[PDB]
Order: sequence, then structure tokens, then C-alpha cells
Amino acid sequence: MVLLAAAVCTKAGKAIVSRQFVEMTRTRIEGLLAAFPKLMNTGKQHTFVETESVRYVYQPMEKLYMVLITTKNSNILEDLETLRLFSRVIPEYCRALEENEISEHCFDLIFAFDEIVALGYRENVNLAQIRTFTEPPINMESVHMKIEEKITLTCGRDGGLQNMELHGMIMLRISDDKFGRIRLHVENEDKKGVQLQTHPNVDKKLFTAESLIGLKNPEKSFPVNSDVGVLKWRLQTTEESFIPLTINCWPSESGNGCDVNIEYELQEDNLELNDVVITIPLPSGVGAPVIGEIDGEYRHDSRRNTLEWCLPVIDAKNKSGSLEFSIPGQPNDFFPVQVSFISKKNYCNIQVTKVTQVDGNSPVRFSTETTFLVDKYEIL
Repeated sequence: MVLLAAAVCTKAGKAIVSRQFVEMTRTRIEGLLAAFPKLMNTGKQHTFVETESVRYVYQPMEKLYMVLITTKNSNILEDLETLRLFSRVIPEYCRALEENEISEHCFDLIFAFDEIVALGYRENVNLAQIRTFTEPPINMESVHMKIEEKITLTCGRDGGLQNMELHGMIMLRISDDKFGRIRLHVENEDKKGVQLQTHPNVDKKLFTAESLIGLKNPEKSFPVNSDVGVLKWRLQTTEESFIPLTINCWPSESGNGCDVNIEYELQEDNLELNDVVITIPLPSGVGAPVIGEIDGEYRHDSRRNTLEWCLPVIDAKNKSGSLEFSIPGQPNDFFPVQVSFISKKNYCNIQVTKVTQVDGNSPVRFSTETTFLVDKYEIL
């Protein structure tokens, strides 16, 4: 509200008809209208006159006052304009102003008042419209980058990629004096899946060729979450991720028994994985297994109904086993084998090409390390 009430008055000493938009001025309406409009609103034949700290705008018609009252105001033109439009609407209802005829068309006038001024804000009306209603240490300066990633895979016996996805972040720990600007350059990523998050203080640079990211690092360790892919993302292992292991499973029906050969393949021979385990499941009518493996230890476990092969570290390697089964029922479909592994590379293929720091002399990138871990890695 800005407009307390819109009121038609008789200077008989009473508000003849009046409108209270929201319950506030009930009885209050009559006393104001009754005292002030009698004196011509205390006017001198001026449309604006203010008395008892209430702005009264008016027009005399006979012994009657058509009155607008406000005690606040948004604009000069507006207060007059609602009164004016009211003055087009009032003779349509009452043939000028006159207390008895005003009284009889309380409903008409009152309805117009609600329509004209709604919650004290001056809407507009017109006679046709009315009708529808009534119808420093920099010697120390060093930087370290750690890329930690987990890869997930589902693959068929055929070696179908199925779905895969890599999750990771690159954490940076930096001891640098001053506030140095750093630019990070990384390889370009694609992702069938989606997710990338950027740390604040990461800026994106647009270059004609190559992509670049720059930022002032927080000191100590923080998730870079740089721009580009980001240094906090879920990339799809599917999108160009390498799966460190591929398992080729050859089950064989020895007849009564079953012979299973499991083939494991690693990436470049030079790289070695650690904490590798292959879980090869077995059928319920187990008998006992005989397993042979060149490297690591392998053990059959009943209960689990799985044969688990563990290898501390592997350039790459394979295992074989023969199973004995009582044969109840018919043949059983195989359940997928899962693997756990650790690799000193990221198989999201994130590479830190270059991180150049400014604001000072060359810092030493003492070390960049990559920890790759298996997520749900399943192959049938």
C-alpha cells in the first residue's frame, strides 16, 4: 500500500462510500473523510492539500468531495491520474456526486475502487471495463601434482567395451613464495559419461589452438579442479580410457569337470601394476579345484564360490585351473569375474603436459605421481 484508501465523501460529515483495500481503515475512513473534506479538504481550491499528516487529493462536486488519500507517494502524476480515471467512472454509476445516489451505488463504486487501485497501487480503469464486473623462501619453491583415479569397467567375454567410466581429481601441493600465476596444460578429454568440477581461482583461456588453463594456486594442497576437463572430474573410462587389464576367459567343458583358463593382459610391459587380484567364480557343485599359476598365489575359496588370484606386482601374467564338479541340473551360466588393481598411471590418460609458474624464477616440479585404482571392474 501507498494509497490508504480511495474514498467518496459527502461533506455532511461522513464518508458516504469508501474502499479499504485490505483491513486497516474501517471506521478510520469515515472520521478522516468527515472532518477534512468539509473544509474543502482544508484546500483553497488546490487539488493537493495535506492535513493531519495525510495527503488528500480531491475534486469538489456539489456538497461532495471525491477524495483520494495517501500518506506516501511514488510519483506526482500518478495520484491525480487514478483520481481522474475515478472521475470518469463515478458519473456512469451516480450522475455526478450526490449523497443519496452515491449511497445507492455503494456496490458499483466500491467495486470500481478495488479494481482501480489494487493493494494501494494505482491500476487503470475505464467505463467499458467496469461493465464485465457488474454484468622469503622461494629457494624452497616446489610443486607436486598427484593424480588419483579410479576406473570402472563392464566388459563381455568377447571383449566388448560395454560401459566404463573413470573418476578422478588432480591434487596439487605447492610450496611457492609470493603469489605466482600458474598455467596448466593437459591433454584434451572426451567423455561419454559426464562430470567436471573446477576449483575457484581457475580461469579459462581461449586460444586458437590448444587449450590452456591458468590460476593462482592456493598454497599447500588443494584440488586443482582446473578448467579444461577440470582437475576434479568423472570422465568416461569409455572416453579414451585405458583399461589396464583385459581379461580373456576361456571356460572349457572337460566333460564331467570344467577347465577354466584365465588370461590377463597389462599395458606396456615396463609398467607394473600392484595389488592385483582376479576373482574367478565357480559353480555351486564345486568338488575341489587344482589351480596353477606362474606368478603370485591363487587359492580356491568355498563359501565365496570363487577362486582368487593375488599378485603383488605384475608386469603382466596368467593363470589356469581345473575344476571338479558333481553335475546336478544342467549347465550353468557364468557370472562375471572382477579384478582389483593399482597402476602407476592414470587410465583417464590425464597427462600433465606442462605447468608453468610465473611471478618468479623456475620452481622445481619435484614430482608428479599417478595413482590409478580399480573401481567396479567386471568382465564376463
